[PDB]
Amino acid sequence: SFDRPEIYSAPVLQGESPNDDDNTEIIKSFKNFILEFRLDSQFIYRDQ
Amino acid sequence: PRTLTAQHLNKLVSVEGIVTKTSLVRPKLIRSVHYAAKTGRFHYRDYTDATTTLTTRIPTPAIYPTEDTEGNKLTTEYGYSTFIDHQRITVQEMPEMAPAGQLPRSIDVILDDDLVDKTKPGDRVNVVGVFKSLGAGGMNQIGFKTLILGNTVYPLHARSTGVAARQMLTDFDIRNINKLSKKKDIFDILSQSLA
Amino acid sequence: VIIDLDDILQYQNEKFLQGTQADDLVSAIQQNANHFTELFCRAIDNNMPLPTKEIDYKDDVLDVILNQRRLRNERMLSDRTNEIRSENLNDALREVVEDETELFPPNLTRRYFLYFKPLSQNCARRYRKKAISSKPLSVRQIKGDFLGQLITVRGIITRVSDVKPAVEVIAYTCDQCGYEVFQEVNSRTFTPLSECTSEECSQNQTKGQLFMSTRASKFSAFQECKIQELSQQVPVGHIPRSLNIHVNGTLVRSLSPGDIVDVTGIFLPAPYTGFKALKAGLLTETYLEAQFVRQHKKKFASFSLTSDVEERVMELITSGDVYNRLAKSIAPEIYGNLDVKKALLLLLVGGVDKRVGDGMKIRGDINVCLMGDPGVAKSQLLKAICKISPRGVYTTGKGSSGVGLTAAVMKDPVTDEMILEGGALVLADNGICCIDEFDKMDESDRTAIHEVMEQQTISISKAGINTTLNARTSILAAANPLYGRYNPRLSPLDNINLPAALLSRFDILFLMLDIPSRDDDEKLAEHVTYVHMHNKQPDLDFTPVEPSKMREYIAYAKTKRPVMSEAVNDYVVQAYIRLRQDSKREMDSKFSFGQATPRTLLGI
Amino acid sequence: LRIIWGTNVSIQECTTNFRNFLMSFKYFINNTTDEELYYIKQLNEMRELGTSNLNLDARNLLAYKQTEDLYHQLLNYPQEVISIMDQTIKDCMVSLEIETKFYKVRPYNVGSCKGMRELNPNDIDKLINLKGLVLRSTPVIPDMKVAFFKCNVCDHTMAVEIDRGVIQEPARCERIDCNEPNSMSLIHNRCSFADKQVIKLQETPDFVPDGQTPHSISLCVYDELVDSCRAGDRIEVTGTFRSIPIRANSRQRVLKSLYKTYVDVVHVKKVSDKRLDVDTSTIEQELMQNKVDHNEVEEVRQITDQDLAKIREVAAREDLYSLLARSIAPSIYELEDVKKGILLQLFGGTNKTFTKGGRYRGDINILLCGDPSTSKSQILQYVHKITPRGVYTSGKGSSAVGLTAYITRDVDTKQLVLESGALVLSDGGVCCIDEFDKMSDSTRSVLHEVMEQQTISIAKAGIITTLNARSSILASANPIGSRYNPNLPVTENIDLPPPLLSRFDLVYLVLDKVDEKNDRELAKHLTNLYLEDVLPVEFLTMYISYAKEHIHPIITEAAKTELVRAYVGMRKMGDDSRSDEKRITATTRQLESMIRLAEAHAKMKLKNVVELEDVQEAVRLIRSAIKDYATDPKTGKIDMNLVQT
Ligand SMILES: Nc1ncnc2c1ncn2[C@@H]1O[C@H](COP(=O)(O)OP(=O)(O)O)[C@@H](O)[C@H]1O
Ligand SMILES: [Mg+2]
Ligand SMILES: [Zn+2]
Ligand SMILES: [Zn+2]
Repeated sequence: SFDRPEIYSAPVLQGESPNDDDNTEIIKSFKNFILEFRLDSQFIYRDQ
Repeated sequence: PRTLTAQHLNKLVSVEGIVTKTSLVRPKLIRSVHYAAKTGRFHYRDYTDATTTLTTRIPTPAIYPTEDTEGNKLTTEYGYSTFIDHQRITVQEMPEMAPAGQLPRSIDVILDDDLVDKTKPGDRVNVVGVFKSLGAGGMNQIGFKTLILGNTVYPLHARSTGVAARQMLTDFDIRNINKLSKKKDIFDILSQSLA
Repeated sequence: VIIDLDDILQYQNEKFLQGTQADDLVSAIQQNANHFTELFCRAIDNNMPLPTKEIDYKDDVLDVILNQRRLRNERMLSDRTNEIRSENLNDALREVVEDETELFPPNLTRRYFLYFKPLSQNCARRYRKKAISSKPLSVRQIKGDFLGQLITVRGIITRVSDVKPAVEVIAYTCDQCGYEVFQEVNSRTFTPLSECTSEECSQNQTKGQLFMSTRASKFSAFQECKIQELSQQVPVGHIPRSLNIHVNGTLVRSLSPGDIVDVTGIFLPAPYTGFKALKAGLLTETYLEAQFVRQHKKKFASFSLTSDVEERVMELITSGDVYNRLAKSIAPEIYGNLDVKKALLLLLVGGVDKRVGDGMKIRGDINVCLMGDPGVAKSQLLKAICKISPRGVYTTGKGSSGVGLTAAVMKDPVTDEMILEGGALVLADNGICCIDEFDKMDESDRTAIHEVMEQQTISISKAGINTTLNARTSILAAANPLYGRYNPRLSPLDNINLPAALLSRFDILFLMLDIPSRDDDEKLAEHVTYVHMHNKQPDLDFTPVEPSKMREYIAYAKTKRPVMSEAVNDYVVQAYIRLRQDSKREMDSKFSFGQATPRTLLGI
Repeated sequence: LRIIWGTNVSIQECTTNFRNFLMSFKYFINNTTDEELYYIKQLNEMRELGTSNLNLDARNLLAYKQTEDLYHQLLNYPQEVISIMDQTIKDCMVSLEIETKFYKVRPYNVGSCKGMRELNPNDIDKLINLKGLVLRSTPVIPDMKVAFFKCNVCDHTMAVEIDRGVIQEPARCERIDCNEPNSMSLIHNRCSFADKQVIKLQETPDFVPDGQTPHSISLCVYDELVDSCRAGDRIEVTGTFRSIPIRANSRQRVLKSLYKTYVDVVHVKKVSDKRLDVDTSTIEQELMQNKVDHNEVEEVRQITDQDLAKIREVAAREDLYSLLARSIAPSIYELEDVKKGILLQLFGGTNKTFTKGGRYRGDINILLCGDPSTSKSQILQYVHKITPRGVYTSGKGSSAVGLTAYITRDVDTKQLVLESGALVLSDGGVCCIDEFDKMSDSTRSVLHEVMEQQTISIAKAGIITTLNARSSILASANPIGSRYNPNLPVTENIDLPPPLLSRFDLVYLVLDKVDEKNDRELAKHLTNLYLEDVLPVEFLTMYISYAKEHIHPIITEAAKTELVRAYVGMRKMGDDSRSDEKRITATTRQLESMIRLAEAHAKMKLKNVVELEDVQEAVRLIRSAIKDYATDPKTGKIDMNLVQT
């Protein structure tokens, strides 16, 4: 009469160097774009 | 066990014989209680089987809950659940009533809860209960599964056997037993009556 | 960490004299004990002091990884706080960082164990409470009402399994991402993972392959013990029953076969393992989870001289006369026989073992044999000496024959290994063995006794066995003369069945005859009839030392090794010369059990 | 200070720390070898000899201040430390083929520890050492390293490397032209394999806690250390402590939570200072195979020339025979005649091989009859512990099956295998049978063939073959009744058929007499031991091994004359007292006994020539053992007034 076992994780090491067409790199590049891209002197998308 | 046939199924019977083997008393789970640390609430469930009600019901095969109605993980509370004990015994015809040189006949008795540890192997016994047919005898795809659901179990005493003999003493009996003592020839009267 | 509930009771009764409020924590710990392990475990992680010894090169392999992981933990929180401050999107910052990051959970950074110590009866009788926990119980009395509770048992240990690792959390390493996956196991069989379950691998189409890292995994020390009922608890006419006990952590290697113990455990269910055709409902099996072990007879090895052992061994000696005092403290209901009991005490204490050089040994433990006519209380003495010794076994002639003495080959249910099960001689190692009806044994059984008394090892060469058992045991034996009574018309060796070579190996041989004497009989009868009327011994100017206090003094005595000088050597040489000169004239006329030998000098 | 994750190791730190020690090591101290640069001689001689294995003792490092750290680190992370230690060597070697040859280290002095069963789960992946007796070993098992794949549509062949046990099978052909899904097939005999063997060891620890029955352990030896251990060998092994999960059954991929334990062996030691060296006469072809296999497991010990000079310096001594007899058992106050028999039993006779088939061996068999309460029992124990291979048996505790062979079920593979018995395990050693007179006629039957031809023939279900049992027999028997009775003949005092008594080379009657100056000396001897010249154990064993190894004695005509004369004289005696079994009748085995004892005495003192003194000493010993200098040849009685201590 026991319970449900769990699976969990945690970062340890540097894996293989990242290919630029990786999904996570795409997500990170698009997150940089959101908070970085400027037109004039106003950061349009963060404000939006 | 020899004269018990298929025309007595579904009736209350009395069976005589000798106990030949008993099984280990095991717990049976009825109600299980749980805890959710994300909501502070306790949940329960019920379980049942075919050997607890004398009439046929439509089965309900419920499952063991590990998860909440939202997905919260539940801890199992072993001390708050309810368990009821179980045992099975086999009966056979007594050696001094059975036909000589012939193989013996036996019957299975199911006992639960309070009647679970009343006898030991090698005892003369009388059992009363319902002679039940169970399951489907291969018609979903030997015959039917037959057993007795015990309600009464009486130990009996016989010559050269491990079950003792005791009688209930009436107060009238006690009065004679105590009256006899004062007379100072108790030893002689009791001694001369020995065979 | 051993939690004592007698502490919890004092704390809650302190929160009642001062008048504050509290909760009944003891009963909740008692009736649902499996949750409070984790409640306590995490409460103690929250309350933790700091380390004060910089990790060095003399520290365990486990501690290196445990220390490393906490540094790796704090590094990522600092890292992400910096990176969050970078984009400039002191309290909500913590709640953001907490959720944004992945850390090692508490379990893979602990290193301590937590057990519960039952509620003592002495403490429960002071504050007026009823201790369900320290009450012992048989094996029959434990029913389905007792599942999930904290209970104590009384029984005798029949089998103990070796120590093997039990996996609790398996560790995996992914080469594609560099994360670490931790799988939980709580069954007897599990299925290993194949693909990665990390966040990165879970997102990207390319998913790495898992490999097992043995060192990081979570392992526990596991043992399984069988416990049987005592004779005085079995009903009339029934057979004794059994039960299973589990042990984890630093509580392993504490129970050994043949011990009488009281075990504190948590009664928990397991899945059914019987026949399918005989299954009706949700049937389950039971087992016990060990937390605290008590032994009724403390072993001599454990002896460590603290200040209360000082106190009572310091009173024992202040009254002097120790030799006679503890010689008459063996079976104070048996009349007479002081010289036999003086020899018994010395067999209980022992001697000195000598590694002479070249790794050759001399035995330093004494063997005693008793002969006599019927009804002189030999068996009662054997029973008593088996009750006083920490390890000691009582056996009768023909009921213990063959593999019941030496050893047997059986397959281990738990570890699936071929083990050797010990007999009486192997259960009494570092103890006293008591054999009754010595003259009736088989020749095969007598050869083994011969070997054990000479060199303290048993050699077996049978199908499937070529080994040598290590058996350090002292022998106490009883035997009747061949014709029932002693015939002084016949020679001394004509009255004893055993060969003289066996009797030449016993250090001291006592002959207990029954010659009717009118005067002594009235003093023996007085004692016996007094005993049957009062359940105490008849002497009011003598204190019988309790068995525990005798065991303590014997252990402290056994922690000493005296040595011999030259002046004492002269005496022994001179006495041996005269004894050797005198024994020959007695053996020539056929009026001795034995001619003097070097073994008599070793016995002296 | 880069630290490898999960460890405290810095690779560069340890490599540089190790090369200074390897290029400079220090240490009743000499000035020839104890104060020279040690390890560069070891490396140079290695490369000169054409060798690949360096054997690295361990406690060397717990003194030199730098590498102390490395000792603790080596006893905790053997995997990572041993790869650092090899790169030091192949760097150090060219610093002094050596660009394509691989070097290895083998630690063999890890200490402490107290047995396998005292180890906890926190000792996994650690280095430990073991001692014990070998019982079984499975045949070689092939282990795959590189696999072979063929494309069944294009015939392009690929090779893959095992990575921590797993093989990656390509899904698509690699050819740019033929790109098919799932076209790769495995050809088993084109793959590269390696060696694996499993040994079972009976552990013999020093500390045995109360009530431990013996158990068995599993050891895995790979590559070079294959067939380096044989059943009956007492060995010392260094290795790592592992664990592994097992599958519940063949059909399912499910595993069991309780783990299984074993040891990965790195070094094996088959020598001891305190025990004798194995008989090279019985392992001739294993020596040849070891050289062909290039395994540097050393079987015999090294002899320097100072020690060999000592050997002849002592061998020149006038009282060599008394000195050797005295140093056999330096704590058993006893007649030197008894000890001399054990001394000559150890040397053994000359083994002779005919080139037309037909083998003559030189094993000596001794019986120790006599009163109880003597020191016979200690002699057997002492001889058990000085001989390299042996088993100790009781009288009424043995079966024919337990002495010859048997079939058993292996709990690992669940199949039936053959296992050795007591006498076959004692091949080239001493077997000690205690209480020989208490043994059944069925069990005594098997000893006839071992005492005649030194073989055993088994015709059982599964095996029909002849086995080699080249063992020495040392037996002790109990006299009938309380004591030896001088008034009766010897054939009436020992419960053994008179024909069996003649198969033994020496029969020792140990008699007890009451005499005041013997008793005084024995009592002083015993009491001196409970307080607080002879040859120590090491030198005795070294001398005996040297003699047993090199010299080989051959007999001359002057000895032949005396041998024939002595045999005829012995037979002519008691010619009338043959019908009545009063004395032990003389047979041809006594002639062979004289031959064997003369050869053994020649081997002692390092001669290759058996002269007349040897035969005279042999006959003297044979008569003195049976106490023929006090026996009345008509009645068979001993005058105890003439039996002097
Ligand atoms: N000296 C004695 N003192 C007290 N009780 C005795 C004495 N001698 C015999 N008995 C009693 O008589 C019985 C003798 O039984 P047992 O010990 O088996 O004797 P034995 O060993 O000689 O056969 C026991 O009940 C014992 O208590
Ligand atoms: Mg008795
Ligand atoms: Zn991954
Ligand atoms: Zn292709």
